[PDB]
Amino acid sequence: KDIDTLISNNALWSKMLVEEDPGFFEKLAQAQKPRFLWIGCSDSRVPAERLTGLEPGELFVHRNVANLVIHTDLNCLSVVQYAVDVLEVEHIIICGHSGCGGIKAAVENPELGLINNWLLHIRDIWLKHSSLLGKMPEEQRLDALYELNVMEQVYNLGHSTIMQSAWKRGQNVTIHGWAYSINDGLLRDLDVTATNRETLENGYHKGISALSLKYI
Amino acid sequence: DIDTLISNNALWSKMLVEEDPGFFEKLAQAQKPRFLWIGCSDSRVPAERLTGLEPGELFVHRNVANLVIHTDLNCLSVVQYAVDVLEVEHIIICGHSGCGGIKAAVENPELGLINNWLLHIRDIWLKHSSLLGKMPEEQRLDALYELNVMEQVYNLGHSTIMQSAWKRGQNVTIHGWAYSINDGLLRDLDVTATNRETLENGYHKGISALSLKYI
Amino acid sequence: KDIDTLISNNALWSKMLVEEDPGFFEKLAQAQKPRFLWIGCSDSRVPAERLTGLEPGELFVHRNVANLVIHTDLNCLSVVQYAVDVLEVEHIIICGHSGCGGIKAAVENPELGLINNWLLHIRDIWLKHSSLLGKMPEEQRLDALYELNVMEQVYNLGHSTIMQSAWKRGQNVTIHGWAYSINDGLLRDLDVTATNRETLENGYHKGISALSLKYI
Amino acid sequence: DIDTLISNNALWSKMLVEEDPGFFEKLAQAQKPRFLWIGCSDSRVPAERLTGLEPGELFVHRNVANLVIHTDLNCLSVVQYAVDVLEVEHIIICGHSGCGGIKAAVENPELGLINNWLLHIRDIWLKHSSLLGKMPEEQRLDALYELNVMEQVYNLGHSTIMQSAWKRGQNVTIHGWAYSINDGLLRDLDVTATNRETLENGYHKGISALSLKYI
Ligand SMILES: [Zn+2]
Ligand SMILES: [Zn+2]
Ligand SMILES: [Zn+2]
Ligand SMILES: [Zn+2]
Repeated sequence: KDIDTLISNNALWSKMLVEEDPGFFEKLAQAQKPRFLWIGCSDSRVPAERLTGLEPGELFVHRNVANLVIHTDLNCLSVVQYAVDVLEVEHIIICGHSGCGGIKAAVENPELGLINNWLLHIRDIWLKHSSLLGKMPEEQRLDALYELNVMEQVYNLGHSTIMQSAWKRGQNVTIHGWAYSINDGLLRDLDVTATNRETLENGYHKGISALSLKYI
Repeated sequence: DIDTLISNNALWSKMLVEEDPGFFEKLAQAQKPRFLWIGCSDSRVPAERLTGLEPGELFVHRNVANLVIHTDLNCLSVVQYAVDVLEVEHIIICGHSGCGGIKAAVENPELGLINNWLLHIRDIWLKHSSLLGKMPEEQRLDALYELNVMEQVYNLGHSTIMQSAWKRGQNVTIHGWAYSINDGLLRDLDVTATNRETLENGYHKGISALSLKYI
Repeated sequence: KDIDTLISNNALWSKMLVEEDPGFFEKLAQAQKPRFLWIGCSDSRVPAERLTGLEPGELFVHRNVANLVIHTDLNCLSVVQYAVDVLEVEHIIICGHSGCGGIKAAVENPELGLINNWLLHIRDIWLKHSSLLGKMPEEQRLDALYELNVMEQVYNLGHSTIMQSAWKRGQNVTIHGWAYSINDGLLRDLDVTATNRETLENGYHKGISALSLKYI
Repeated sequence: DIDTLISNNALWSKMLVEEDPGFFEKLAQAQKPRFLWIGCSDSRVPAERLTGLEPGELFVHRNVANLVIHTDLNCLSVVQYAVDVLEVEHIIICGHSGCGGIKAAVENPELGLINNWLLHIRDIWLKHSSLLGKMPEEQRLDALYELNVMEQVYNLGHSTIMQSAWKRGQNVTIHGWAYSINDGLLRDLDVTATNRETLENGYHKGISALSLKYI
């Protein structure tokens, strides 16, 4: 597949869409603001729209390597603040996936260059959960790590000034930590769902405990 | 609601597992993406539907108004991994009409934290003030989102990642595309670059072509 | 000079200070919050305390390569937000200096590595003022660039959400753009001094015009 | 006021120009710094007075609570320029008692933007919760600022810049120091590292020594 094919594919896709339903492009402008923010991995193994059946227009999306919410990453924080304060999304979903190159590189630590600094935030998670990871078979640790990573990023998201303020003011925002295996594309709820500070803390410990009981 | 998403996913997964189990086997079999797509978080039309590309062919970054800020380590980490590790052959920066970030940069409401990110668009707006003044006021927001794409391509080409890749003769082409939400038709802004010569010549070619389109 | 000498110097400096004036360390804790934020270069050719005669405790300091205030640099923005909203500094001084390695590297563009990305923000200034720079002798351009850089960083600082909010709420905060030549250590006011949005804009154009008239 | 600073500077400059004009000539003559100092924006005692180092010997970075965040490109750019370009021989991370950033991380007032930066200290606080629980509550803030320094040294050693410099055999020593504002005496936290072995062994040595000091 070359660039000339993409431009041609696009021309055909739009022409077939305009002739069958000319209203499709009209409606989208009229369609309400997105209700969901999706924070996922740049790998985008299965697009969020196909995973969830959500329409374009219902989702606002951020993608970065290994779907991180770093405390001081102004790129992700700016997407989150615009989504929560301006679009007033009702749900934020952080979704991780199995076979993630970023997760694998964080553990294997090849000398990849610049990206290694970003991946040190995953190495932090690997260290935080070293006791839990040591209780389970070595061949399961990478799978547990991508799920632990999601739960930690939800925990970071909930602790951000954006979410603390939104929740303290009683805004309706639910944050979710989901994951899927590439072997089935089935979304699994990691049970860290939070609607306020209480459910953020309770949900975080509930999700870690459930993962611990699943692998040990 | 959230139960509907889980319901849609369950039925979608079971349907694919039953009709073509090889689909997920083919997914598990690693075939590196050849394209990096840098687009807007608005994601008005997903990149896969716009281009007809299969998900395994794309590596994606999305941020507000599809910026490539010189010092944004989130985007730079995606670009460095894509170029040096995945060895993508193409990087496409795609902008779109009716972008909330572009509109907020011009209108300047007091939105909060996001206003700092949007000051990088205000920088571009000031840069092209003379060009924008030569066209009707009602056309300026449309010109601005296209000018924004071209400036982000220019930043991408100037990054250490792209300068190093081109100096070592790696095959990487960077593109600046845009689409109107009125038709979803991709338009090449003609800033396409494969090296330092085409980066500079392409940038001025794209600005001149936009100027001739609107003036 | 080795590390063992620094530890020994420190032991002697403190002992001579404690025996002569034991109250020195007591007073500092009691001393009021700093009234000034100094944003300067990591080169720190002449320390801010010696340049201004300010005491330790009167200054809150940030230093980075070429004294930048990037719109999206959360390190500098976090220092500024804490200084303005928490310490309630009355003055913010951005100070540049001649013979700055970062400024020179931005123009000469050696392949230095990671730092080149940070320096592209200086290359942006060089491009913005290309017409002005082209009107003056080539040997003067690097000197004009470090002063233009200061004025642009003041302009960025004033446009940040932190300063816009502080000023809109009537908080007393003055921002200054200063520079000194290493040949005399004399602070020069670049005349971009701003106490509100009006003086930010008027001051910026006043400083650029004055620099233009100085070099052309 | 501001006029006093300009007045102090004028008299200081004229005084040096008259008494020793060679001072500024020696300043203009480039002699690269051998030390990078990463300290807190509080700058309670300037690094030059604490150590007796001359300004030309130091390259300085200051941020709230002297952090080395894995993905902070401001600090990473200072470190990369210092290590690869200036080829500093020593990097000193210095923390201090009574740090406003450390106190705010624990007390968690709703300060605004800065709270996000401080979550990196809250990460460290949680990491050492068991150790902190073994000492009196009134000692915990003092232990925390020292633990913070050691963790930032650990981050610095793990950065691509330091891993690359040590792998190529460059002579760079990283230090974790702290001083109490009660005496200004520099204390070596004993996490000193020159390579990957001493980084790991030094980190555990420093934590164990702090544990034995407070428990
Ligand atoms: Zn991934
Ligand atoms: Zn957009
Ligand atoms: Zn400098
Ligand atoms: Zn401090």
